Amino acid sequence: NATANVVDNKKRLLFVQDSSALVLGLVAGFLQIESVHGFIWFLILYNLINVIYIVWICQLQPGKFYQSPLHDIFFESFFREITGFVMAWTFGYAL
Amino acid sequence: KDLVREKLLTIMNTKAYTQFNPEQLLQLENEMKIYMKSGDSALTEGNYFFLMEMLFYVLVYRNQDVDAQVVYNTLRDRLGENSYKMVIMKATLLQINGNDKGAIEYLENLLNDDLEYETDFVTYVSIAKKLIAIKTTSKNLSQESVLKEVVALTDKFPLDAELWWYASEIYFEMGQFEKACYCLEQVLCITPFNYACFGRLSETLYYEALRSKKQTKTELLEKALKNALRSVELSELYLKGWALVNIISRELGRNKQNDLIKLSASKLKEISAKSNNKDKITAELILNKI
Amino acid sequence: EWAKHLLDTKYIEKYNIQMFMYIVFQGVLMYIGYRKLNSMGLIPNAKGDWLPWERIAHYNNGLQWFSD
Amino acid sequence: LLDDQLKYWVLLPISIVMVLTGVLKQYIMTLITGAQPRVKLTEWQYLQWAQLLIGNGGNLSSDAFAAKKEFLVKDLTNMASFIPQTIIMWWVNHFFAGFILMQLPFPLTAKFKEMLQTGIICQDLDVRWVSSISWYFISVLGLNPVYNLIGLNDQVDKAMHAMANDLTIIQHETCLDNVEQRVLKQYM
Amino acid sequence: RLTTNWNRLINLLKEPGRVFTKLLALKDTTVSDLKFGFAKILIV
Amino acid sequence: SFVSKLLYTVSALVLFHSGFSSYEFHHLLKLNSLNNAQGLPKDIMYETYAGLILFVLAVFTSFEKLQYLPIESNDGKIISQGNYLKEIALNKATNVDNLIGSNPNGEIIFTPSFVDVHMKRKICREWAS
Ligand SMILES: [C][C][C][C][C][C][C][C]C(=O)O[C]([C]OC(=O)[C][C][C][C][C][C][C])[C]OP([O])(=O)O[C][C]N([C])([C])[C]
Repeated sequence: NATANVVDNKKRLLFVQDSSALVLGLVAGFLQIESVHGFIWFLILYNLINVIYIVWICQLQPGKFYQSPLHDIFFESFFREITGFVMAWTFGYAL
Repeated sequence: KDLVREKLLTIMNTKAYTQFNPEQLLQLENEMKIYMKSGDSALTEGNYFFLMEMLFYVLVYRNQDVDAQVVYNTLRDRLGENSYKMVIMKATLLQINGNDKGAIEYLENLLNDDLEYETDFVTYVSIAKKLIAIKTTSKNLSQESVLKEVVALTDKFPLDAELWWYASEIYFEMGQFEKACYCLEQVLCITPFNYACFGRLSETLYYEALRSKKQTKTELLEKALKNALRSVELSELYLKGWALVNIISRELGRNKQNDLIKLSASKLKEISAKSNNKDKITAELILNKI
Repeated sequence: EWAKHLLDTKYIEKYNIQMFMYIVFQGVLMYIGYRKLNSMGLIPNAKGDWLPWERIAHYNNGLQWFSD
Repeated sequence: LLDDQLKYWVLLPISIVMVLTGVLKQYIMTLITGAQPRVKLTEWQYLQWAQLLIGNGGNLSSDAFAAKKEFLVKDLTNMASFIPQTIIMWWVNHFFAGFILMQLPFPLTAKFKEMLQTGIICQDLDVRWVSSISWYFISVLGLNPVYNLIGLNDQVDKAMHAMANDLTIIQHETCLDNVEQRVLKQYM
Repeated sequence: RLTTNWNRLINLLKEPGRVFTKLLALKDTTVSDLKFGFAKILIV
Repeated sequence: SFVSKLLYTVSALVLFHSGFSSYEFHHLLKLNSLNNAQGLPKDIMYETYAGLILFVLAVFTSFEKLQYLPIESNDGKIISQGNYLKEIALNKATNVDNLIGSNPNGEIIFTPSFVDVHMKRKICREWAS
């Protein structure tokens, strides 16, 4: 049914998400965002970047490039990206 | 321009240069070196040396081979002459440099020194394939080469698809058309999603049907449809599967075969649309001829 | 692939013979960690955790009381 | 509080050391990586062929299912975690002790004041003010994206004879019979 | 802001001394004492 | 330099500038508070978000549509699917393979060694030799 080409585009998504969780947080630490506003800010901007990724790079068809796309873009690698955001936010708040 | 890298690596992992005409092979040889020395960025060392040995084989195919010795000298530096690629390369070098057969014996006992698994199994599998390639030319031509493969095949290495595929090709060329079905079925067994072993396994059944009785003809053409439908199911723009389905259904011409004829005609007009290049000329002829 | 197309389209006659249980179980595996290890001292609903959000009661509110 | 320009000499060396020891760990696991008769590999190969004809080739062999089995039966019959994190805790507790490094942006609970402020012997300082070890406790969890971005990557005969006798009529897969329906189920 | 910051960088660009300017370790203690409030006048 | 690396360098410079300006502004809100005995937001914010949006567009404009060269022919004839990623359904994957004149099974189909020996013995005879 499916081939072993999902790994490549999955890796591209992972690179995009990783590179969009260490400039968020750093920006938050530059603005001296406080405890809960920071988390709400991160959730809003991170899901916005996921949506614009679904629109722009993926051509409005999450299927045909991932299987179960709502599971794979949004919920997968979410607790591996809140923590990188926390690291960058702590690094930014201390400068 | 990295698109040339894409073309070269596709030719590499497909080994399509083996099936090249001398004109396009000369074009490949000429256009290799310019990128080889110009576009040196983003290309890994292993790909560097793989391209080097592809150029070695291209030169050995080509008329002049002094650059073959030069390239072999450049590529000798890493992993010497004990790697299976290097062993095959130097065996070919000694076969072509003087048209002397001697390399075989310096290979032969080498195979008899590899029984103790000093290297991987793919190593001396490849060495066995090359020495069969040597010996089919040493005694110019015979059917016994198939026998050699079988005695090399059955005890030692069933898994290798390439050997069974060459056995099936030799059987199909002038031999029996029945054992080729078994060989292709095995090649299908090892590689589950091969979409070109179903086209061959349908073509061989079609060829077996054309000289059969009417009930056996019906059975064989039914099996050809059931085997070509998987080439349809594993690829959309695959030319030969669609052409074969259309041809056999045209030969039968039944009502639901007529449905398949309409669908296959639409798909073959899709293939012969000018997105595809030089496969339109072999699809449109079969479409508009009859 | 013109060659095979040509040889197949025409005629040739030549030969030579010669499920909710998983959810509940994963909930138990999610709840064992909470009960056993995070509930030692690292969870609120203790009174010693809402102390930094309590008021002072502003005792005097009209008085100064200077002294020596 | 008013801390004085010790952010650099604590935050930057710790992050550099974690990145470099991660790279060294990857290289060392690469170098360390964490049958001799032909008959041995031959029998292993035949065993694997039986396995794949059970799983891989036992799907689209509709006519050839019966013919194979006679031939088959006749031929057949955590240091990585423990070393570097302890070493880094040792180094951090040696070089960086009795300091206040920063304040976190989010309020923890008081047991985290117990865990994180080991350097200082005060009693009401805060929960949000942390010693240097806290910077390690976060940098362990959050360094995965940085590692990704910089570029990093990750006796015998009887049993299979019994399964050979088991697989005779276990499942003849309905393939090369229903394929016309599935082709006509799509490509519309 | 861009002009003043870039001119400040350009003026201090020269005077290796670059690595020691990056070091920020190398000092007069009077500014250190005045920054922490250590320096004071006691009126008796 | 095309748009992606340009936007990386510009984003890095803008973010560093905004970070230094925020460092300066937030340092003299405690020092200045101390100088009074314990007694530029908008432009800085807009600059910082401009840098962030530049970085995001620099990460998104690093994707180029896939364009190929045919294996057989020698003219350009760029065979473009107009896609950014690679399909997961095996039908479309083998489709994008078949539009190029190659076959992924490769060695099993061509059996390179045997036809290699036969053709390299053949190549001596032909006219280009
Ligand atoms: C390990 C990751 C760090 C997570 C820390 C939580 C950060 C969110 C947070 O600050 O919420 C705090 C954490 O107060 C507490 O410390 C109680 C924790 C409540 C969550 C427990 C989860 C089981 C509680 O909400 P609050 O409205 O009562 O506090 C006052 C408002 N505030 C100043 C916080 C804006």
